[PDB]
Amino acid sequence: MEVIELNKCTSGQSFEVILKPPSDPSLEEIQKKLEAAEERRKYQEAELLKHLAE
Amino acid sequence: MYTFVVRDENSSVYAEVSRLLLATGQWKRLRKDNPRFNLMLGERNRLPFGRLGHEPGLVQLVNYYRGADKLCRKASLVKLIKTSPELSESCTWFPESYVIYPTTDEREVFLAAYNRRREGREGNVWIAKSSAGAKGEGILISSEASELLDFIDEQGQVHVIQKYLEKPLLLEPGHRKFDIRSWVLVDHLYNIYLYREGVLRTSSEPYNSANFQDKTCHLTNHCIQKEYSKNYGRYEEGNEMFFEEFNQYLMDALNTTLENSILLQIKHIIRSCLMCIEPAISTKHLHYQSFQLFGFDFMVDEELKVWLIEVNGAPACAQKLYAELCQGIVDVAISSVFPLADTSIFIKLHH
Amino acid sequence: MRECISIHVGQAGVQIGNACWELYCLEHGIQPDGQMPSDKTIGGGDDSFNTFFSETGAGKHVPRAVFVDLEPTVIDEVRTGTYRQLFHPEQLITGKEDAANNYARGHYTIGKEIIDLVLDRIRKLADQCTGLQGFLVFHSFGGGTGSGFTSLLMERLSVDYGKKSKLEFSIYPAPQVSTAVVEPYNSILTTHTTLEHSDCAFMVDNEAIYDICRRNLDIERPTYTNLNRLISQIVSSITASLRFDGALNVDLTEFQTNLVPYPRIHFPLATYAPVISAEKAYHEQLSVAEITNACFEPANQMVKCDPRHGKYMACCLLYRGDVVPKDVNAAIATIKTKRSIQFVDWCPTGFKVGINYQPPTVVPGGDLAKVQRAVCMLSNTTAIAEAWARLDHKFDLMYAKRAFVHWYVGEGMEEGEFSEAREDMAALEKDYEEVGVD
Amino acid sequence: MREIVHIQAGQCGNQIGAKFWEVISDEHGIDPTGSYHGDSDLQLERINVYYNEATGNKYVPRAILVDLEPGTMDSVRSGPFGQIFRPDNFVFGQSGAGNNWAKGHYTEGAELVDSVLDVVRKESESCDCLQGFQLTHSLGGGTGSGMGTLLISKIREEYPDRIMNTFSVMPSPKVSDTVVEPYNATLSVHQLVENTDETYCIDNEALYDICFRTLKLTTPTYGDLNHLVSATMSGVTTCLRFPGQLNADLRKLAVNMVPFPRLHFFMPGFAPTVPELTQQMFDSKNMMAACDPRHGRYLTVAAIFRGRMSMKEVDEQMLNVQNKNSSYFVEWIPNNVKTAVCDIPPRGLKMSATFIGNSTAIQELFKRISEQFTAMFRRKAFLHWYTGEGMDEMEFTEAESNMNDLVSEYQQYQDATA
Ligand SMILES: Nc1nc2c(ncn2[C@@H]2O[C@H](COP(=O)(O)OP(=O)(O)OP(=O)(O)O)[C@@H](O)[C@H]2O)c(=O)[nH]1
Ligand SMILES: CNCCCOc1cc(F)c(-c2c(Cl)nc3ncnn3c2N[C@@H](C)C(F)(F)F)c(F)c1
Ligand SMILES: Nc1ncnc2c1ncn2[C@@H]1O[C@H](COP(=O)(O)OP(=O)(O)CP(=O)(O)O)[C@@H](O)[C@H]1O
Ligand SMILES: Nc1nc2c(ncn2[C@@H]2O[C@H](COP(=O)(O)OP(=O)(O)O)[C@@H](O)[C@H]2O)c(=O)[nH]1
Ligand SMILES: [Ca+2]
Ligand SMILES: [Ca+2]
Ligand SMILES: [Ca+2]
Ligand SMILES: [Ca+2]
Ligand SMILES: [Mg+2]
Ligand SMILES: [Mg+2]
Repeated sequence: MEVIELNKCTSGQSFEVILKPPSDPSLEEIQKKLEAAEERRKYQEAELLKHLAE
Repeated sequence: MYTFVVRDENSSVYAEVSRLLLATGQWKRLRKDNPRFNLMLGERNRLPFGRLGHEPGLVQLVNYYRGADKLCRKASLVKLIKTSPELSESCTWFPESYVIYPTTDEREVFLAAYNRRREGREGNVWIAKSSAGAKGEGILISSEASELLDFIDEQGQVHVIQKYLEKPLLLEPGHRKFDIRSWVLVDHLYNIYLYREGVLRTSSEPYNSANFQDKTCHLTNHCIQKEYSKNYGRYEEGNEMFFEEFNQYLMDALNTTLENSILLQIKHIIRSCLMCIEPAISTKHLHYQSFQLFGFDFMVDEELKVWLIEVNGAPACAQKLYAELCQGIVDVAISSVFPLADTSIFIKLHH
Repeated sequence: MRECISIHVGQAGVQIGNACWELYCLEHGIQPDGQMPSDKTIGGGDDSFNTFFSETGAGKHVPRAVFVDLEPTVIDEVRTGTYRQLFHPEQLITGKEDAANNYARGHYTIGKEIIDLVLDRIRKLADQCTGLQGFLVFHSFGGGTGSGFTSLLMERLSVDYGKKSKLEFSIYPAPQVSTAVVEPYNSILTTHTTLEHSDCAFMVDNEAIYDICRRNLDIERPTYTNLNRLISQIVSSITASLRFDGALNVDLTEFQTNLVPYPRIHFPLATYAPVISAEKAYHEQLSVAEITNACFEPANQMVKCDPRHGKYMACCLLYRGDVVPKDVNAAIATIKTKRSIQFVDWCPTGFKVGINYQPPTVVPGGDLAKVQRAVCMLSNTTAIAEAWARLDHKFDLMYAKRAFVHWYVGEGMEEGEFSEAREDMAALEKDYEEVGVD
Repeated sequence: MREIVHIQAGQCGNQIGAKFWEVISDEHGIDPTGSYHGDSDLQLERINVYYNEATGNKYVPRAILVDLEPGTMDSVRSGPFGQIFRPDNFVFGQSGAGNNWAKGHYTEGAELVDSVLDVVRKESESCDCLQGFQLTHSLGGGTGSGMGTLLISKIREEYPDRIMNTFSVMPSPKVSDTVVEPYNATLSVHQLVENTDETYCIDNEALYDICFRTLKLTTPTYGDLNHLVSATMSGVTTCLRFPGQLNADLRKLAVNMVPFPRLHFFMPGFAPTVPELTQQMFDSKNMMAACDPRHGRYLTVAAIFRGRMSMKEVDEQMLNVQNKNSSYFVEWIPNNVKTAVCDIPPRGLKMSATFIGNSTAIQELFKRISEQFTAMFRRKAFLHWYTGEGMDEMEFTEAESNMNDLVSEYQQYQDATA
């Protein structure tokens, strides 16, 4: 059980205790997906107001 | 009233426990994925243990212990025994065994001991097994390591090689082989209950050490005695001898009893195996609790030494005993957690 | 000195953030009006606590925090609370109608309308930073804002601050205090969208916090105030290394290098002890070996799982109070003999340990008792995937029938995003299996 | 600051609506003059959801009273609180509807609808952030039935992104005072299927049996029936009117209660220990719609407890009923029963429990109406009175098919497995 890399200071101490060794989207892409979502909503509102107009 | 769900319809034992719980009038069965149960009689493979203990207002119990697989399969049991200090690669009640993979593998170590005893002209008959083989097939017995190492590469699932017990205790009349089956119940408190009634599962043909080809003289499985030899059924019903008869044979033919000669070693092997895993499978501080019924298979040699051959995590009982055992499951493992409205059949192994 | 900015999103994020910031002020001696008598560098400084607090010429200490919600009831409590003078209004952002427990509504519909004012207000905080470490993002999985808007902002922060690190404190949904039936949907969708933008996320299942408050504090019906006060303790003990002198986890980058060898598996399990009721006039104090041993009992974890049936990739022990290294290694060796602690073959079996002599600070009037030694352990164990299996199963049962999906499609999201997000969790559940199972 | 606009149409709608304002006005300590005289200040923290605030701290209900004849509008103005309503919100005609859905929807109600939308628009424009609309009305008459669903449709056109709730008195299984009620109700249901987010189904025969069998009123009146409904409307709107966070606004409640857009018809309940309330609230004899829940399964449920009570006991017994009768809750919607608690109790009681259920058992109500409707429409009985106002037969055929489709949907989910 090694005790390596011990550091000490006024506020506390740190160290490591081995026991056994071993054996993104573009900004433009973001907007184009938020706009395709806004379009799908607008198409749905449109088909509703069209049918309400009928 | 309490609720339970059945998720392994192929369970003889838990089929009748289910029937018993409904006769209660105090238990109601829901169906497979209704999660609002008190008891889960779960499946055998990929049981979703991560989904238990998370239903508010419901103490949930399951009939399997997570991790018991390391004991209840061949490759697992060998490594567990050899790598667990509590059990010791020098373990005396487990036949010298080696895990070997087709095509962490002790094939080089197994041949070391093989030649070590042909150098001493000792018995060199070994057997290979695995948890893909069922219906009594997948297993081969020989005395030439080449025949069994070529036979394992003829496969694709990992098998284990283990020294064949060349000098077994043979019942007379018959000169036949047999293994013993012990059923053990581990409740949610990790109490180890041994069923007072075991079974000797029989071979009905004399034990021929000359040729291993015919595996009706060697493999005591209920499978191969019913189905490939015609003297199945002569000596006892269904090739199942029970303890009171076996106890009288030991006294009459060897001036001893079952308790002294065999059962003490059995109880010792059960304790050692299940207490070595308790830290890793116990559920006494868990958000769900576990019980499980195991079946231990033992071989007895001519010197009345007991050997363990395997542990079965999803065992079947013997038809004469389903009623008694399956209700002991209910009183000790289920109603222990879920009380009902208001002697013993188990031997409690202390620890 | 490098600065960190905390972003609290949604109701859970805000109310947890406000407990943490109250707790930071007590630990550092900062008063409700921002005055810190202990601070001798007036109007500036390079101290470690400055990583979380700015300073004004008038001697006030201002959290490097931004609170954002899509309805004003919660953030108004901050503008009206004990610590109102702490923040300038610019740091508090309100919509007017929330996301209605609908991920697609908080990410797409409303998120697009407000994401950009949020980034300006964040940039206003980053402009005051000489070298910025990254962000600590507090949010819930189940809320519409917590899941929907958070994932949107993470995407943007990965662009405006491509190189800075991002840490999450996520609240995993629990039915006993949950608000909505669709929380499995919002949790799966936000995890999928955020996964490749989070460097390390500490999940807190409200079930576990709830049961601890019931078991160890004798609170028959825990409220959010009870839960948040316990949560802020675990949070504070995790961020202490960034606010106090030390050589362990002094940098948001260290959290990842010490705890996350695999990027996708960046969900460390937190376990905390001791949690003792303050109604006990006194509690015969506990050992280092006992509190340390309590770190391996599932009843103390922030997520109920069984580490015995997985493998560790890293483990950190963060002590607070009267602790010395010899007592720690004594506890570790004795604990390794009685516990099942299996590491992965490709990692060393070891524990990184940090000790802070300042004992834990409690809020006056809270249900937590002043102790003289506490420990928080951070272990990246595959057993945490049990929490994904539970969520994924609930998601599956509802999605087989398309229950509630119309609410998300109605906001402009495609049914495919459901399948896509679930397939990602299917891959994550399986990557956790290749690692920690044979 | 998340305001709701209330609308009441027809005699039934206006009488139920009137006493709903009596109940909640007392709860928020508002007196008939509109001035607050209460004790606690949670009576006013969410007062602006249902009341516009005005001159000199007088709170006016954001209410619009609608009918095609002035009679019932005059009694409301003569009632206890008749004075509290904005007099400009009384929108009424003189002709009436003659128990004819076509008159209310197409001819007599057409002339009056724009005047109502003028009042609605004025209210909505004085809302910091409008939340949605709620309408009270019957479906068996002409005005609340035919004009009520006309208003809904016009409202959805101007406010397509707002929530539309209704409290809808449906035809009863055995009692009826008009011959053409099946035509009126079926036509209105077709409208509600499409144009409301949440409808509470109430019928007078169930309302009555509670009054007589339970409250032991030996001679119940519509006045007694309406007090039951008003007390239930207070219950179902508690979380909207007092500080809470479960089902706090109309959209959140709809997201939690409506798994499929068409299946948004609810069975309300009300009661009257903690184990006592939770037993009653789930009993058949406390539902205000004449459908037995044990003939179906709940897709979702919203329970609301009011008063001072151990939330621990409430949580514990809610879970006991779920786990006790697990067969009556769909297994493919996890945790579909949500409970809220409010400290403010109703007047007269101390602990209340209001129940809102989305059960597939509601199909029985749509099958009763569908059987009555077909019996008449197969022979076109009384149809000339509707086609005489300009309607076409297919408008009935479409209405019958849609409700019949709605019935199959409920059963499709009544049998689904995991
Ligand atoms: N621990 C804790 N959990 C909370 C708190 N507030 C909400 N939650 C949980 O978070 C989930 C609800 O999401 P919220 O954060 O309230 O919703 P939101 O982020 O405001 O998003 P919307 O309101 O839908 O716009 C539920 O699982 C609650 O149990 C809190 O203060 N503390
Ligand atoms: C065992 N199951 C029996 C359920 C009895 O169901 C009910 C419902 C009601 F709504 C009434 C009722 C009332 Cl309460 N007040 C009234 N004022 C004017 N009319 N009117 C009512 N009905 C009209 C049609 C009548 F009187 F002609 F029948 C009623 F009497 C019985
Ligand atoms: N090392 C050994 N020495 C002697 N006999 C052995 C042996 N290993 C196995 N056997 C015999 O071969 C038989 C088959 O072995 P094994 O028990 O493992 O198969 P199996 O897994 O199908 C039993 P079960 O059906 O109960 O699970 C045993 O009944 C045993 O009698
Ligand atoms: N509960 C209740 N129901 C009523 C009342 N008045 C009428 N109804 C019901 O509504 C139907 C008559 O509809 P009504 O409202 O008078 O028609 P409308 O005014 O043209 O909309 C009958 O089925 C009654 O059961 C009332 O005061 N209370
Ligand atoms: Ca300073
Ligand atoms: Ca990045
Ligand atoms: Ca006219
Ligand atoms: Ca006009
Ligand atoms: Mg086997
Ligand atoms: Mg919110």
